Amino acid sequence: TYTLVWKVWILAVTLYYAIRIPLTLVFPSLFSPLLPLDILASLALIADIPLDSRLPDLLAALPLDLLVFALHLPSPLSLLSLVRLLKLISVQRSATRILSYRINPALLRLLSLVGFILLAAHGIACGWMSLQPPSENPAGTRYLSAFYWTITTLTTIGYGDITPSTPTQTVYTIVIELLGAAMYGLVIGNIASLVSKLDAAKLLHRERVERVTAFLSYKRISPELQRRIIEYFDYLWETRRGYEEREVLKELPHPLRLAVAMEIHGDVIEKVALFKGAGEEFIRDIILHLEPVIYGPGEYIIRAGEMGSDVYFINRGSVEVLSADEKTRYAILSEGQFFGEMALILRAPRTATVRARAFCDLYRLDKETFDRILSRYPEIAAQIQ
Amino acid sequence: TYTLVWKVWILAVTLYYAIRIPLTLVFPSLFSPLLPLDILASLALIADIPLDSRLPDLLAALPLDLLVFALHLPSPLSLLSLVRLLKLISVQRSATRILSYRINPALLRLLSLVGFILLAAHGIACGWMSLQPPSENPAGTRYLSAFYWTITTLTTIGYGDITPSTPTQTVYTIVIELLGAAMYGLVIGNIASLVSKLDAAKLLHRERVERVTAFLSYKRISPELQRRIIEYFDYLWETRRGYEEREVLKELPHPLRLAVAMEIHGDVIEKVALFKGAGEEFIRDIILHLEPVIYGPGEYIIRAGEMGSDVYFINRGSVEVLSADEKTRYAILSEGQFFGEMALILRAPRTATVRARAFCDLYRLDKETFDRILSRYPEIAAQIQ
Amino acid sequence: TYTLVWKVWILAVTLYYAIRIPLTLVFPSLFSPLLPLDILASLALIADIPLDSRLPDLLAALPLDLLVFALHLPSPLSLLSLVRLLKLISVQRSATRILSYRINPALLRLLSLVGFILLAAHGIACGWMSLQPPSENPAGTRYLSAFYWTITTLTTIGYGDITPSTPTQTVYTIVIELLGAAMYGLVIGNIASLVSKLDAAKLLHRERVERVTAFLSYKRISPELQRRIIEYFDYLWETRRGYEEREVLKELPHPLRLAVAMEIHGDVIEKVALFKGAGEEFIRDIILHLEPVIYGPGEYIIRAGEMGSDVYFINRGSVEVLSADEKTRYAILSEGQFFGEMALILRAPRTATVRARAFCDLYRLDKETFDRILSRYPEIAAQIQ
Amino acid sequence: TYTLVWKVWILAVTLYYAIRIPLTLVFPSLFSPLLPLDILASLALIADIPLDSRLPDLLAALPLDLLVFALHLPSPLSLLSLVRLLKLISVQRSATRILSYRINPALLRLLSLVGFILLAAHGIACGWMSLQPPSENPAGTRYLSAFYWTITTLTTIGYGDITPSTPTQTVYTIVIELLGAAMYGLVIGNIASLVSKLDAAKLLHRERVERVTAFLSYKRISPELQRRIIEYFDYLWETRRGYEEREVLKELPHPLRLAVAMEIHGDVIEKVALFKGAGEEFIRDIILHLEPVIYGPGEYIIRAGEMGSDVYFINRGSVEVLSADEKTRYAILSEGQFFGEMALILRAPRTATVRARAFCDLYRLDKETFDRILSRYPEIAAQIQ
Repeated sequence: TYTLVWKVWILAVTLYYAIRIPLTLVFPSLFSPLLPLDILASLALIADIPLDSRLPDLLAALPLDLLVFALHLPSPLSLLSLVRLLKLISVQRSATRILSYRINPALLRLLSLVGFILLAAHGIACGWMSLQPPSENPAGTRYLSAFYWTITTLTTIGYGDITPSTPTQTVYTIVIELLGAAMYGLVIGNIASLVSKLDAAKLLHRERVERVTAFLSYKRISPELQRRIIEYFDYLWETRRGYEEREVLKELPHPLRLAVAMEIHGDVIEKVALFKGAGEEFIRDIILHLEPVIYGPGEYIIRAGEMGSDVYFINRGSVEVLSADEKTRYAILSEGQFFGEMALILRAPRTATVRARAFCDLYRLDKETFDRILSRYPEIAAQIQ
Repeated sequence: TYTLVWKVWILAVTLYYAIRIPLTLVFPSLFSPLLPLDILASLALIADIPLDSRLPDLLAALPLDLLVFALHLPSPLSLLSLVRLLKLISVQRSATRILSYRINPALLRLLSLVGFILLAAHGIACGWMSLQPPSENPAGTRYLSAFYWTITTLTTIGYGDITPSTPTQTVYTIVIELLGAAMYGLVIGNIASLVSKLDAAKLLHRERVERVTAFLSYKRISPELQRRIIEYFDYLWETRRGYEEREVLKELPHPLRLAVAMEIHGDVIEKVALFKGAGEEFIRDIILHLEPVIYGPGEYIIRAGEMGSDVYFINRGSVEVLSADEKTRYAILSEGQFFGEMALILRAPRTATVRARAFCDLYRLDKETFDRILSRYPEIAAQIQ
Repeated sequence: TYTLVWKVWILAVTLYYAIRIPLTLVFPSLFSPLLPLDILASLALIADIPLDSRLPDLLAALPLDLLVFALHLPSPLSLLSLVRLLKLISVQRSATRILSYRINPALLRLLSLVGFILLAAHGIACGWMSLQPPSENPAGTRYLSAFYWTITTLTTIGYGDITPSTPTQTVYTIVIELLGAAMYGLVIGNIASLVSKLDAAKLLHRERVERVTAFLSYKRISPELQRRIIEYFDYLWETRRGYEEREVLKELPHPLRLAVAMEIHGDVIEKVALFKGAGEEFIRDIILHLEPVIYGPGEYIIRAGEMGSDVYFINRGSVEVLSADEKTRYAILSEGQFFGEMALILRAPRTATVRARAFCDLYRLDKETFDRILSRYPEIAAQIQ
Repeated sequence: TYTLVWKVWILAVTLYYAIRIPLTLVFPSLFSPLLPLDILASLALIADIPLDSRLPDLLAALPLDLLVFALHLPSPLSLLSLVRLLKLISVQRSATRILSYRINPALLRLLSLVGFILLAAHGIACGWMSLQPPSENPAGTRYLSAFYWTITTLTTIGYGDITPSTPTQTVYTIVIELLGAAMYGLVIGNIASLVSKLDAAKLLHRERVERVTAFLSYKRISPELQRRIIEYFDYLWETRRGYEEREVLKELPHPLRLAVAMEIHGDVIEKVALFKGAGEEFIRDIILHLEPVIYGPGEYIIRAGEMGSDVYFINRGSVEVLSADEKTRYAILSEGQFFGEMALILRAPRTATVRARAFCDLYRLDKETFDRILSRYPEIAAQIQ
């Protein structure tokens, strides 16, 4: 955190140079009661790289001012003292990586781009004020006029209240018209890309659901089941934000996928009265094999007397347990609990009727994987007997 | 439907405030013969949330006007009485969800965005009329001039007939030039996204078919078969709008996929003289196993004397039945009917020649799935004997 | 082809109305020596639909002019005689389908959109000329001025040389500023979509290859093999335009896929001295089982003395045949010919060394499919013995 | 490299014509002390095609000037001497292919498009200067004014300081307004496509990882494992730039995939004390079967006493070797080395505990492939005994 404070100090240093250097090139009446901050900030820029694509620090290192002021270089040649301002590309690419995951990275790119567009419109406005006719005017009313002019130019508005006069003004205006049109086109392109990728789980997710509403409106379905389907999609949004568990953690390797599934279902694979005291690898295998299913409120998951193969573990929702006639209530289950256990070791029919109560988010276990990783574990085969 | 009328009442209330508040900030000669609608609408905004991301109703609740009018707050400080207008973000996000599936959701987003762009251009025009030089002018000719100015600014047109005069006008014009350029760029980006996703089944579908026309034009094929292929693609558009049945209902879970297939093929799985009186689960299994195939008009589906494995159920088109010499016509089948039934229980060759008549949309049944879910059903094994 | 001439006649009729109706609404001095073409074109529009989403022909049918001219309807009410011009939407959707595959359909959409944008800018310019102050001016210099104005407006340029004067001009200018901004945004969105999907096999294909050049540049590979790989990608472009045979004809049904593969490899499955005299279905099965492989110039496909399983059929390139010591040349094969035939019936090792000569595009046959569809064909088992 | 110098000479020749021909059409006072470069450059254009979609060289070949100057052709008919400038399309499509892989091809398309947009804005400006009123003005102040005008037009800015005057100027301005709007829309579309495809491995890769951060932020995971996962994604970026080895070289054919894998893992498949002296084909088979796995720093790959099946070859990272009690350190392995060798020939349990040390990038070998291609190699079965 002392290099985070160092990055903050370096950003303040390069900001100071970005605000000062074009202001003392236009106004050479400055820089004289402000050289000490030039010395301190230059030492900061030359001492940052030991505490950290290479020529920005080297070009920022050399004293490109003080030469203008001791040798009185003319107007088109003094301007190379802005070479220190190439360092801002390096500080940009560093600040775009030092804090790239506390917040969204696209909002980071948009704020860095808006910063660069204002800070280059500043330099272009500074160039315009440099090649202006000399006249008495407050350097504020000449910042407001230069900035007003270069926004009239950058925003493709065009009042025409201030126009080029000399040919070398007309050439400077032509060239900054091309760069202004390029930069403003870049601004429109980056904003349309930043707002194109601004909603991802809710956009694609919505599209998916939508792809199913204009269809279920195509089949002319009754509105009760269609609203129930829509409330299903509302549930899976308002629980996992549209994302599928097995397609988020399919872009991971096997050890990392194992660690993520154990961390996600840690006190879940422990919710059970069944996997406690089991082996560590066994738990991983189980997780590497947990399958989620979702029952809406009131759905029949299991009817007592069916064939039945697989065991069910409740994770999030509730459920109720009914007898074979679905008249006598055995119990009512909730998250963390489990049913279908009398189907794995035995080819018996269902012993209780299982109606959903709310949306469930419940895990199921297939028979082949369970009896494969149960034959080799004796202690859970006794935990289940 | 009394909360749909409540949402309509709340939208009318927030619209009234959105039209009134900036009109009484600019013209303080109003609000005096119109306070009663302020009281009624404020009670509506403070009583809506009990009949329903939280600070909009709280900021809308407090009397931010009446303070301007009793204490005569100055021009840059009275303007905080527009804080009630942050409620419109909440009403926007509520009205974008209460009626999101009667119509397309993208047309909904486009209408909400156009509404927000006009209603913010209204506020910016109101700000311009606020910081204008005071002069005698009808408040209509000052709405037409303020709205004409702020559309000249928002539409990057730029006549230059009305320009800033004071420096604080030039700063206000600069800042609303940046916001106008941002909002107009946002308008172009959202319109290009709304018309990019405006045609989906006909765009992607067309592309797919196209990907096959520039290819079949690449192989230099005769036009008769290529037109027949194109009329095939015309048929599958003009029947199911390009969508594949099994990739629309593959984004559903198993119980929902079962319910949708039973609802789609309900009086289809009943069209048969074969699945009536069958089991409920059996029907589901059958559906969970129905496979669609499409024969164009005149195609040979079955020639009598072939080997033959699988049974065919007609769903939509017609077909004709010919004898083994394809000389003596047995019958002619239509939708709902079926052929190939003398191939599942027996390894006999075809008993009739089956020529298509129109485009068919016909269902077929593989042998392994059929004999697997037929061995365990005795009554359909007698229905088929 | 007499309905193609009818569509051409109808397009000429609706074009004539689209050029005439707004020209006689602005200039009522016309229409009097030109009623006969109105009668003929109206009969054409009312007789087209018998030789062919329904209300365009009905609204085009009724005499909405002649009422303006006999009853002298005022300026805001006469304008409903433009209702005939809604027919152009129907003619657009008909002409966008009658010739949708002689040329690309996207170039068709772009030309129809540019046509609609000019033809609506014509109507808006006509509206501007309608609500102009009456003054003496040639109707050409008033078309050039109205069209110049409405392009200055539609192209977000904004000279400001002609501006609204009356309030009802300012409202008309405001409303056509909103529509002009909407239409010009639509133009930018459709052009960016038309040029986004303009290159498909060469864009995606290039990307695929590229995804392999920045990688093979990542592994720091020697340039000879990388250039050979790139010339491989150049070959598969400059032969089949990037498209994979089995992913173009995987979006087809089985009978259509069989017909396309037989048509593609017709005198290919006949190139052989092996499938001639074979069964018709057998040929289809063979095709339904032909597998393409591509050997670059000089590659070793088979070395004599290897194990060898599968037979190879040359389709496009050349190859050479060497002895087991790769010293004595047996022969040299070309397209249409075949090797590896002494590996299917027998588990013998290679009998000749097969070096590629150019890029090959050669077909191979696996052993299980070949011996499965060879056991049931006796005549080819003798053709191969 | 003498045809690379020939392409450079031809580009210089066609550039000279592209700068000269519209300059001598506007100013006919030129061309007289500059005919020799016309003769030399015309000979270069007519002699290029022997040292190299056909009509550009033929249209460039004929003397379309000298006719203007000997017969004094009038203003709308002399202009066909610009027909030589169609050759630039051929030189464009040639220069877009002669150096398409030293640098990115998209940067090439962007530079060619910017070149074509400036070089056509030059011709349109030349047309404007052609149809101007004749007046005394330096041909520089008339290039700055014509170029300033045609950028005011091309950039949708619109000062309105110079406007059409005659009707044939208004028609020329209208037509170049349509082309300017089309070209500027094309510029915005190509820039948004060039910056849309500008980041591919880092964009898609980032998205993939992101698709896993907003999810692992969804499961509310502890930050230590999530940061470790993120540093995993940082490692696989900062090693292979996001690309998967087996999906880069899956778009290759089998001989090319074999050559690339042997070139990538050449002194890798030789790093081993195991595949040296093995067969050439065997090595290829091994490579055609090498599988990469990645262990983070500190992960347990193998615990001594586990079952164990497969052998591991270290490629990049480090690892350490521990005894069965994980108390006594056997050794510590690094890249190029290998473990798990006492699991292939034997069904013994692990003999040493293998903890990762850094991120590994290590290769593993499954048992079935290894014992399949080991049964048929006797010498490596002795190298491993």
